Amino acid sequence: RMKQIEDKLEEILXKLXIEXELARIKKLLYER
Amino acid sequence: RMKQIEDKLEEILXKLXIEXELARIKKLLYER
Amino acid sequence: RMKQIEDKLEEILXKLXIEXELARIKKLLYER
Amino acid sequence: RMKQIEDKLEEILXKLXIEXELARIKKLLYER
Repeated sequence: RMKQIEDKLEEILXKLXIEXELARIKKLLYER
Repeated sequence: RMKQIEDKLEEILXKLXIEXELARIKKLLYER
Repeated sequence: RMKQIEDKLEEILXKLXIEXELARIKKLLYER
Repeated sequence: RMKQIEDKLEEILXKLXIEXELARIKKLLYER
């Protein structure tokens, strides 16, 4: 169970590569 | 404490559906 | 310690109200 | 497992400094 919690944290820390998206959104804004 | 931690992790992985706003922001930028 | 972990999850789930910011960023884009 | 979980939570609360991109996105939008 403690392992499963660790796994879910690793998936969130996966999910937060959001910060890919934000870099791309920033680039689009510089151009437009 | 373990059950409450598991509950919070699932709610965070809820909160990250952020991916609503970001999808809309990306669409708006494609169109501009 | 398990309590401290729960506390940090609650702070992150604080931090993610990011999704305030994203709603505001979306609104600015609709206007510009 | 407890130490590794604590390590991941601090790294996530690192990853959320996202608040780089979002600050820049907000500034760009104010100027447009």
